[PDB]
Amino acid sequence: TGRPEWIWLALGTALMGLGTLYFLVKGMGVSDPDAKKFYAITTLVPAIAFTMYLSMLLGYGLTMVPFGGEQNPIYWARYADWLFTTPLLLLDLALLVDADQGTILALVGADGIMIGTGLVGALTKVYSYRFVWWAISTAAMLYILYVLFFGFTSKAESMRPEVASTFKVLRNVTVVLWSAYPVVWLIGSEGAGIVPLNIETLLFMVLDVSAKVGFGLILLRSRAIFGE
Amino acid sequence: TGRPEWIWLALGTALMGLGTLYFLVKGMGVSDPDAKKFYAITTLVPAIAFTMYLSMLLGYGLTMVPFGGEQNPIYWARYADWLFTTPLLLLDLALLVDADQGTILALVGADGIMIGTGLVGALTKVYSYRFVWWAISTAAMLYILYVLFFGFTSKAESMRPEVASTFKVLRNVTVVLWSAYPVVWLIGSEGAGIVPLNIETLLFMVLDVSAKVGFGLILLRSRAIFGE
Amino acid sequence: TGRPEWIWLALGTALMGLGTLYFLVKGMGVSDPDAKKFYAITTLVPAIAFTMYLSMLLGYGLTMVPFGGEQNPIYWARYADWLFTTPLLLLDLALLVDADQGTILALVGADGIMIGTGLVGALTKVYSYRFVWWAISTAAMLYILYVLFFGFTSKAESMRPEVASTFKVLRNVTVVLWSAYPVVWLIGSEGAGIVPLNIETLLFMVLDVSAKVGFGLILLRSRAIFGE
Ligand SMILES: *C/C=C(C)/C=C/C=C(C)/C=C/C1=C(C)CCCC1(C)C
Ligand SMILES: *C/C=C(C)/C=C/C=C(C)/C=C/C1=C(C)CCCC1(C)C
Ligand SMILES: *C/C=C(C)/C=C/C=C(C)/C=C/C1=C(C)CCCC1(C)C
Repeated sequence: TGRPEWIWLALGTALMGLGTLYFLVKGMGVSDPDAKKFYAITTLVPAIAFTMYLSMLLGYGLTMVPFGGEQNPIYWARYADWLFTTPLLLLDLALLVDADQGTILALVGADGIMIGTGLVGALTKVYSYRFVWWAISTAAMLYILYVLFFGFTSKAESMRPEVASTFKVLRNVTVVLWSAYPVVWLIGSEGAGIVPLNIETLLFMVLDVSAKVGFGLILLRSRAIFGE
Repeated sequence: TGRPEWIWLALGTALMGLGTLYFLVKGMGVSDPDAKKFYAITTLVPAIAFTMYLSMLLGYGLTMVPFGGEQNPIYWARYADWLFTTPLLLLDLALLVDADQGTILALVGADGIMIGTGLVGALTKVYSYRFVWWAISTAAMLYILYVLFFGFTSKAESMRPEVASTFKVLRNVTVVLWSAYPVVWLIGSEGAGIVPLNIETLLFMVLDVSAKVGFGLILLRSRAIFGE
Repeated sequence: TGRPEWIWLALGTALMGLGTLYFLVKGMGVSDPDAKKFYAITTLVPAIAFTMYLSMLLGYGLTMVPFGGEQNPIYWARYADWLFTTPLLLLDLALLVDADQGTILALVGADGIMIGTGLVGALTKVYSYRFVWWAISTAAMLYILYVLFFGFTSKAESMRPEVASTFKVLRNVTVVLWSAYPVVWLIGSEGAGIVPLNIETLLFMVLDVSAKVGFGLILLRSRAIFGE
């Protein structure tokens, strides 16, 4: 339940808060329109994560879900976080490669399904069913990764070489980090429970900070965010 | 409760899933920007419906609401579905006639009110009050239908004849199908309960598949989605 | 609990409904694209508020929250209202000064955090924690007010003098009214409880009608909404 993992929740809260402040201050020295958008998007991501990590730390974002004949602690606040932060991260990537509206909607929509079905799975009372939702959510994730490689990368090359290289790195970072989430879910408290909640929380914290703060540091330090 | 109607929920799940896959594959042979948008929007609709129909089939999207001195089974997942799919359908229509941002916001906003108030009515514990919400939701629906005829049709004519004819058909399809929803709600388990949940579920399934898959088939088979 | 304050909820419901109808009818005599947007945005605000005020009046938007060792009545419907109406009001201001996408996203995002954290605070079971959320929400509000003065006003001056003057008035109206909300929350039933729910409801009603209907009357009566 909500106790051993408190340290990872506290560290997550602190790291997201610090990241938000760093991006906020760093963005003060920016007036370029396009550069503005990237800062706005990128700073909102850890700001949201900060509030949800704090909600979990304080116990608000935690609930008990019956399944497997047991009362299992489930941090639902994560999904509220991801619901808004994952599409924002996708928007950063899309804006970078100047994706068309159609592809953006496809990505945001698939992302919404990924998080929504993940939440349904996390709160499902029938054990076996939890994995059905996991599969559907994973399929949505694969769709997103597909678009990022066969509907994005190809266009990034048709853009400025500075944009292409920054997109390629952020793209690779996204694919590696995002793909780890379903694995942690599958092995953790929400899934088969091979890994305890304490360790599951630690894993998500490392992933979240990297996917948000790490991702943001790479993007906001790049010249790709400016139109030159 | 959740049993007799299982067959309609299973059929709905299957039909939405098949529709989503068909649109997904069909869209692979498309590269045109504007055509892209229509495929993205139209494929997301049954994809979302698929997840919610499955949630109902598995029992997750079902809840018990006390009213009329009874414990009434209410499938709340429908509203989660409609909250996102109805405005997407409206966006398809709006994009088709190249509606201005102002009208799109008006439609999306009215739609949000329609579904939101429908949900409030569906979960209201005071019988007589349920119909007050039904009336407000219906008023919002009438607003939407009004705009589609006196704020859309008139412009579709000012566009390409291919767009005008496809819009006219989809418009007519929308008006006929959407108008049936409040009637089913009024006579079904959420309303006066003249029709049993089993039959109510069947009716919504026929309406949903037609309004989503049927609607999509007409749109995506049209040349109106391309700019020529 | 839900009784003495019924009159303020009924008055709020009536005033929001009347405002919505007035804006609806007034907007009929408009065809200008940009003018359209302002009417669509501005009419949706009181329309949404109307539904939520009615939900509170009927008892649906009310819930009991345990804290301070007591069962405290909390009208959660307010946050559902504000979640959608505050960013819409910000959009009116942003459209007026032709703000760039980056700033709009920053405002909408900060607003989402403001309302979200306010809701978390309103439903928190640990008394002292409620004020932590209040502080975070207030910080988000201050960010919004900052942008409206150092990221908006400066640009409004670079626009038509009619737009600048209307923005300045609406800006001032927004800053004064919005700043009162955290104070009412802090002194009312959601906070330290120095003011009874009855009076708290009255205060929010006066603020809401002014910030929505009053704000709208000023905007929609202005020539600033037209491009000339
Ligand atoms: C800041 C957070 C980030 C970048 C979060 C990313 C989350 C995902 C890619 C989550 C994916 C999931 C699945 C593919 C299946 C099971 C449910 C989820 C939600 C863990
Ligand atoms: C895929 C789903 C579609 C096109 C659904 C459409 C739903 C409506 C037009 C629903 C309308 C309702 C009312 C007018 C009043 C009562 C509540 C609703 C939600 C059944
Ligand atoms: C129609 C409603 C309007 C313009 C509402 C405005 C609401 C705010 C500025 C609310 C702010 C809050 C805080 C700064 C802290 C405590 C929580 C709130 C939600 C009362």
